[PDB]
Amino acid sequence: QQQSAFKQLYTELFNNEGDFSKVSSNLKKPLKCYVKESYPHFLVTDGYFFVAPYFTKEAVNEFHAKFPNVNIVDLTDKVIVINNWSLELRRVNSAEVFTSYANLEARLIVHSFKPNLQERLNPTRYPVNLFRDDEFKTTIQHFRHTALQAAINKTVKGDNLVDISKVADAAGKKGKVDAGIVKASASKGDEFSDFSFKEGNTATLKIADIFVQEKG
Amino acid sequence: YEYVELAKASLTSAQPQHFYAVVIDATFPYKTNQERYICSLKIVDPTLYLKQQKGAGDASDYATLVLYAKRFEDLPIIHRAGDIIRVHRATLRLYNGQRQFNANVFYSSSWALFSTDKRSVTQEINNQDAVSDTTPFSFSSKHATIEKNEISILQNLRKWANQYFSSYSVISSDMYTALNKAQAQKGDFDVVAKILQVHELDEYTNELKLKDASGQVFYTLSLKLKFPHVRTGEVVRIRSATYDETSTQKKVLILSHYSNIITFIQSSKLAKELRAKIQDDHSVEVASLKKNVSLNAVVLTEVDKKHAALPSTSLQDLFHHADSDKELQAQDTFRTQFYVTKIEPSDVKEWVKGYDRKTKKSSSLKGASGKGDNIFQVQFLVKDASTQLNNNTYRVLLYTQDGLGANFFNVKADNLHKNADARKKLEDSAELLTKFNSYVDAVVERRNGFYLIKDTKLIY
DNA sequence: GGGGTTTTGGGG
DNA sequence: GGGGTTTTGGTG
DNA sequence: GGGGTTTTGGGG
Ligand code: NA
Ligand code: NA
Ligand code: NA
Ligand code: NA
Repeated sequence: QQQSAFKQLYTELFNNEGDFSKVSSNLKKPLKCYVKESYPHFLVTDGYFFVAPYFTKEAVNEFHAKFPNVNIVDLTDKVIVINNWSLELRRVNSAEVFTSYANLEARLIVHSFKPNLQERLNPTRYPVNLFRDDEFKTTIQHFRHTALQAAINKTVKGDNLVDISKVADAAGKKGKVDAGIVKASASKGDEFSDFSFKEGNTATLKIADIFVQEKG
Repeated sequence: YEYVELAKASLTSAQPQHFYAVVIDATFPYKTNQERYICSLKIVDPTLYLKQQKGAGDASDYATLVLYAKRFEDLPIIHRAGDIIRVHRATLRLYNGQRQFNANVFYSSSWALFSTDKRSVTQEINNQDAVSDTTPFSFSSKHATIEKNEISILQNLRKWANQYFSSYSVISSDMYTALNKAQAQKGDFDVVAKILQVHELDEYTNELKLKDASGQVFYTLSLKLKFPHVRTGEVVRIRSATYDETSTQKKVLILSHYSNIITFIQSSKLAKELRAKIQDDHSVEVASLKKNVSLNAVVLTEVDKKHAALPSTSLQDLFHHADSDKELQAQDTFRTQFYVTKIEPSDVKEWVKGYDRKTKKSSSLKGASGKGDNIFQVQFLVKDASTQLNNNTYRVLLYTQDGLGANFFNVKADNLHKNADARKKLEDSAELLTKFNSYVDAVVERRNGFYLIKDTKLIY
């Protein structure tokens, strides 16, 4: 039984081809989490791991409406309750986004969250980046392995085996190792991208814009 | 510079004192705030190394050393227990019953590391020789001086360090927790186990498979850059680890930025006994093969003992730099790791073909023996951590006509169209090789631009 | 006081 | 000091 | 000059 709510949610999402509608319904309940950081990176934890929530332009306006005396960029060490949220997969540059792995990211799209101001939460372990967890990293690798295998078994055909003579009687034969390079898919670039899941799309706000909106 | 022994250092002078000592423990240099870095360690010497033995339990006694600095690079990185450290301008005081030496490197204090063994850890990794036996392999500030009168102190402390580590455990049972009791710990704890496996999880992370005296197996992530000295079959001490309650598929240890992984000097009695006592375990692998999806990695092969000391080469260098790198161009035999994405020919029955050694041609045995000697002609499409993101797959050949890799499958070549037993064994192997988390560790020989497997055999 | 440095006698 | 960063958010 | 440190103004 998984104790980390985030790990279980993000895990199922990946194990279900990024289809948020296929994830257990008994897990789409409100999320009460501790705010570890708020700027330059807004990070919340579930007692075990920390994730980066992506607020929609609506979610923030609603917030500022019901809570005029509360600045989001100052919710550090405070607790919030995300009543309306969704999960979706996105392709990113893991070299720049630390909240991802293997150029893939599971985003927590927040639509509505309430700040339970001054509510002390129970003592927990030090929160770690969910995308740095061994099992979750492995779960993601499994995801790519399945996509890669399906693509290769579709792209590679005809059993183009190196003629045995090329490797036999190779005394006076010289070759270039790049001859063993085989394209995995019909991808456009030099990066594998033949995935089946449909990359989610939703306008989200940059943590910087919300900073200016509260203190130019 | 006058050097004083640990037990004889003044507790009242409060004046700057200097000394030589053996490091038995140390955290990793970690940042505390916006301007401070710290490194805590345990030191010992001929005057302070063991507690009143009678009811002590041969427990080790030691002094502590806390080095403060404004920069990460001004603090010592201890990779191995048993080495020597020289400190200048340190203040001693009693901290909870024990001697605590404090030194502000950002002010006037300084340190220098001396290798107890022939080479430092870093030098062993790069196969380098030490300038001399009086040269520090690491030190703070732009300069370090060694006077003639020090040579004796250093040489003697080295002899002592070896006698100490060979006669005592140094890292006593009270300095670490049994892996099978890790879940009972309230917070963090220490570990002393053997590295059974080093699995490259990705570009910057290694996954260590650990097993200690309790017989319990654990996995932990170890960044390559931070711990480049991790080696299979070696015994290490892990400073500060936590039990991962969120891992259900396998036992996982969590490390922090201040955690450290340390090896032992050659003379280590504890390391020697553990290297022999603790034996490899495959129970985790055997069990994982029964699951449709295993979150545990499984190395299905093993290379001949004569290659165990051979360094590995990534697929990236093997297929993208083998014809442009001076070093790679000089070698014909390499060792590497990868996972099979697809196997050709698709029909397992065609894996064994008839071979005519006169026309250098091979053919299907679906027409029987009328083709010549039976040989394996399998083409593996592989991938690894170094090429995990690119849109490529790489061909690794298994052509045994010349005897290379003939026993890879533990099944002698035969007509798979007629030998049901041989066909079934290869079919199961095929499913294991293409199964997620299955990896191959093999030696390959470069021939006419292609890599052929050799001296490698499945172990499942 | 004493570093490294240049300030080469004096701030905080 | 047996600890919790980040222009470093996969040495810190 | 400026840190840390305590010398709290002044050496070399
Ligand atoms: Na001065
Ligand atoms: Na001066
Ligand atoms: Na001064
Ligand atoms: Na002063």
